[PDB]
Amino acid sequence: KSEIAHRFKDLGEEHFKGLVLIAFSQYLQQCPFDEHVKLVNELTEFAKTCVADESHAGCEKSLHTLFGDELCKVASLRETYGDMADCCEKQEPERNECFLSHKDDSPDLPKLKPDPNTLCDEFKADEKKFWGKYLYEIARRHPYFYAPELLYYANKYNGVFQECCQAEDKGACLLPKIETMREKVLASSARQRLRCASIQKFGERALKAWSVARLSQKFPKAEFVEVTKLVTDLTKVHKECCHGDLLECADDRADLAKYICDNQDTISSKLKECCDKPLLEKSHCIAEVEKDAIPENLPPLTADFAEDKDVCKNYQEAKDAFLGSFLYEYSRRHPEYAVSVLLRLAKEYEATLEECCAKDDPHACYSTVFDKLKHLVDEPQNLIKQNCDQFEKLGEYGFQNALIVRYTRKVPQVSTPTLVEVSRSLGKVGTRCCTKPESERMPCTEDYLSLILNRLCVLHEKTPVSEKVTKCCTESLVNRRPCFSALTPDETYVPKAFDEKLFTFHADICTLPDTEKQIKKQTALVELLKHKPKATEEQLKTVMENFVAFVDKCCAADDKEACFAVEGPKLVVSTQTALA
Amino acid sequence: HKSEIAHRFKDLGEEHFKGLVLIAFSQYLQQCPFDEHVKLVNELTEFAKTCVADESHAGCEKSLHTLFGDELCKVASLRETYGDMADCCEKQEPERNECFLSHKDDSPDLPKLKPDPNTLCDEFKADEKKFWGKYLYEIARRHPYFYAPELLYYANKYNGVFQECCQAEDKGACLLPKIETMREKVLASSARQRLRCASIQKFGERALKAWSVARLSQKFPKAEFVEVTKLVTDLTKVHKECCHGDLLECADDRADLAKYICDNQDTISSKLKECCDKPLLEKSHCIAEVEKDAIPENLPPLTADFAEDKDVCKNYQEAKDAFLGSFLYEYSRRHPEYAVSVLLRLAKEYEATLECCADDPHACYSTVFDKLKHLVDEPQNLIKQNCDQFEKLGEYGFQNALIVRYTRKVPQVSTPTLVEVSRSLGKVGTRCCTKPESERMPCTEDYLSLILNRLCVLHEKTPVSEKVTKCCTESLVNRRPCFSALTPDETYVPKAFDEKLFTFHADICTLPDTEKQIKKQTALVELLKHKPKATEEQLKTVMENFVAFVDKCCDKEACFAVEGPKLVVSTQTALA
Ligand SMILES: C[C@@H](C(=O)O)c1cccc(C(=O)c2ccccc2)c1
Ligand SMILES: C[C@@H](C(=O)O)c1cccc(C(=O)c2ccccc2)c1
Ligand SMILES: [Ca+2]
Ligand SMILES: [Ca+2]
Ligand SMILES: [Ca+2]
Ligand SMILES: [Ca+2]
Repeated sequence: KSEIAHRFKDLGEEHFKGLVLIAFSQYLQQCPFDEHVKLVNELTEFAKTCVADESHAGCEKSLHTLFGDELCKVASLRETYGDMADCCEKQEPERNECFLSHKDDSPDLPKLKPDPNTLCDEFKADEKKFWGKYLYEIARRHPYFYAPELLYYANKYNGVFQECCQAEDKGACLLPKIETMREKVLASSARQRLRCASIQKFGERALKAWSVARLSQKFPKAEFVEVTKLVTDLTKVHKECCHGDLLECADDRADLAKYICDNQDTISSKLKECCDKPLLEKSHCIAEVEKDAIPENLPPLTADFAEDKDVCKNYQEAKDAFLGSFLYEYSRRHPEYAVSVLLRLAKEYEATLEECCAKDDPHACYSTVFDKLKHLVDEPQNLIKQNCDQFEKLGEYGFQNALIVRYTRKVPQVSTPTLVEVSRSLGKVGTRCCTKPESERMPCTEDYLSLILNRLCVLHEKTPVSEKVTKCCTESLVNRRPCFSALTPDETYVPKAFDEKLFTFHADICTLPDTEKQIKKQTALVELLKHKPKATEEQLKTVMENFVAFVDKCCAADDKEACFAVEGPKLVVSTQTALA
Repeated sequence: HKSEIAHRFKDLGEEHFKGLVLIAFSQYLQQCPFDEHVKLVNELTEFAKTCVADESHAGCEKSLHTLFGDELCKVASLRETYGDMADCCEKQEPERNECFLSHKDDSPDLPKLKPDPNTLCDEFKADEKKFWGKYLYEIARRHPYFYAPELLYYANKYNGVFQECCQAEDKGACLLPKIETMREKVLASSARQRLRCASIQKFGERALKAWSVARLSQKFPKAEFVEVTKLVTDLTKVHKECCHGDLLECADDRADLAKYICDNQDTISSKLKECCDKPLLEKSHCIAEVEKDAIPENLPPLTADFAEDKDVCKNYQEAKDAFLGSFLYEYSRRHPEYAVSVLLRLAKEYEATLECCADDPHACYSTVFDKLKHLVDEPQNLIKQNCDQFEKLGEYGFQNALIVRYTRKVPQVSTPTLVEVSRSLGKVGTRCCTKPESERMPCTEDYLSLILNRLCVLHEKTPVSEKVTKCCTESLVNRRPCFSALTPDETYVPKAFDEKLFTFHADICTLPDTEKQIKKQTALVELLKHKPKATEEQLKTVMENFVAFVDKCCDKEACFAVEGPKLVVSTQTALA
């Protein structure tokens, strides 16, 4: 009768406290760590009270009710967060959707530069708080981070500091490990955000479809009804995470991990290795598991979904069940496809049935449906065949630079900091993907774009300025990459007026770290194309060069500032000659 | 009435009271977080209020050290953070406080602070006072001997720069110049107070007293010696109290002195009226840096009263310090141009000379006045050679020259001290050498005593060189000559070669400009430790070849990676 007692019992105090802490850090992103801790314990103490006495006053409230009551006691709330304190005026579930809406997906908080020595002492100073501070720093930065998975990563973090803090040159031991891990974490955020976006913007069934695709690939051996059960459970888990119900999300995720291990036979043979780890490690392992072998001799899809005479009758009888079935069959025997394409394929199959089952001889129309699809599979490979195999010549950094011009021309109205962050990430696919077996590029890249493109839609949808982008993001989820790739620059676009401040540079530029410097450098490329929408392709190879030669002189010459002072106006006036 | 904490709370009013208390904690517990110290200021501030209501309430009669220290001893994280410092709680006052003082870090190795005008302007308008307190905290924790009342004043100026400049468009361009100039005034100010503190601690009260007789007699040459004696004792008490952590009383006593001074401008100075009409902190600041009043018209020659006279040794033996002060009084009022360091040096000899009045005293001590003014003319050459030295090389080149000279003198000294010191010396070139040549000698004499003190104070903790200890401990007045006299000593056995010292990374390119120099000057230091007898011409070849390294590389990882080992072996061939 007490949701909070139940969750404290099911998860135990340590995890309970971490999740609860993750919750605050994700709602109240600009609040300080020591405060949120203050808020975690009393809620923990309170939870202890209702497990002792479950009929005590208030332990029968929902966790949203109880958690939200805490947020609404935050002294600095309207002062720190403003309009968010309006949320406190509402009733559940409205209060919580209001709070959710104020989650900053671009909290513009300070990048964490880790000094191995100053960190390792804190680690040994206090382990558990070290772990907590980790949960906090990542969650505030990714307000939709998959919670139980964040706990897993905090654990992994300590072990890296646990086992690399007894060294001489710690720093040489650490940085590589923590750089690799934070890459995994970035990805993990991007995925969960996509799962969140599908639900909010395309409804539950969009995410179900996605889950069907993923699981049917990994467990091609399992029966469709088995796969369905995993889908609803897993969807509920994500629906819960994406709504802030972290304790319930975590608890349910654990319950799902068990069911899966308890039923390996009907599901997969590659499970035997995961289902023998501790809970967090187990679930991560299950999520990353290798796909099982496809079953032996199976009827072609054409049989049950095209040639058969009763498809419209079967489809009309239970549309979603029937479509899920199609997605099941298609995916289990095609691990090579990206789940993104599979959805694209099923979305198509649905539209034709809608069309054809309405015509006079519906079977005449649909019999050919596998002729339209078998093309949708071919469309993507080419768009992989011109680029990563474009990519080798330019290399990565060059490639990103190639992309900024292309996308900026596509959608110039987009905020610069967005184009930069995005454009960078698209280029990073090559190092990410195109090194892979040429066979598995397509799932990898189509799967990464769906992540990067989502990031774009989520940044844009708040401060919306470009209709083409709204169109591509909003129209469909499966077709976002096609909608965006299909984009062309509009001669309607009126070029951005010149602002010296954009093209002016200071000694700070040299005193920058290597990467951020690129962004500060890449930002300017962005501004030019906004300024000169119809610029050409080779002067850029010269205009950047005078620039790369510019920064070197100044970073070289003695008076670190003076060159910038006199050199700087020169490049603009030269490059402003070359503007035509 | 019988409660010191009531007494100070009434005398200063709550706002100064709270800042000063925060300064104290911030100076004792330098590595503790700002909000923690805040919690401690209030608890003590509420308690303080209780004793003004009821002065007979329990504990209101305890000393401030009892009360402040009892608070230091409730900190849960004290031994974990500070180690032996938690031993201090086991002691009784006054031993507990002398123990806490001993753990004050003069080199707290805290993060250099880069102010981002947006982030700061956000904080400032957000909350004025916590912004104000946070300044007090960051400065105090970095200078645990900072002159407290003066620190409050600077907090005020900090906020005023933010009342302005933040209501602006390009905030950063309005701000950065202002906070940067002030950051110099504060740094200087710290070095001074660190000096006044060290004089007392290591040379006693009268040492601090002699300076003051000089400093004040210059400023108020109109005042009679007795008035000055009155000011001197008052002011010495002020600094003794600050230097001992007795901040509330320091502030309270300083104010009272500022008041007294305004009430007697007539008997003291004509240049006071512009100060004596400001708010309290500003007033005190202004009085301190006020312009020297004009010397009165025609007064007796010095030779007259201190030599030709028949009772010079006998009057002297009757009251040594008083008579010696009179000398310091009289000599100083008529030499506004001289450096206080020089006047003490002069007084120090005259004392050394006075110690000859021991068969026919009148005969020996008649020639003393030609000996002194030799001491004034002595310094002048090392100012031309250094200022002409500096003029040629520029600052940065000059600092590098200094780094080499001193690394030669005292190789055992820690690398970071040598670097920190030489730099500040080089800035003397820019600080003084620009002035009209007539007045170059005093200004240069004045900053050195500050910088040289900073060396003794850093070394005095982890003492590794017999040479500096001798000079730091010998005398306060003669520290400047002492150091000049030492020459690199063949006793020194060169430091074994360590590649870790001379390897370079891409960070060297990405550094702010200031650290950039420090990493190189650091590298330069370590070389002379390795090769003491390198020559005055090879090094510029090593530096020429060296700056001819970063230019190529500044890969980014691979060249440094191979270039660096190449340069190491180059400098290692031509090293002889
Ligand atoms: C999104 C991620 C997850 O939310 O964990 C995922 C992806 C693919 C398969 C599974 C899965 O089957 C699973 C179920 C229970 C616990 C762990 C993994 C999970
Ligand atoms: C050390 C500094 C100071 O302690 O402020 C200083 C220098 C010179 C003169 C005075 C002074 O006479 C004074 C007295 C009362 C309040 C303010 C200044 C003070
Ligand atoms: Ca933002
Ligand atoms: Ca429920
Ligand atoms: Ca130190
Ligand atoms: Ca006292």
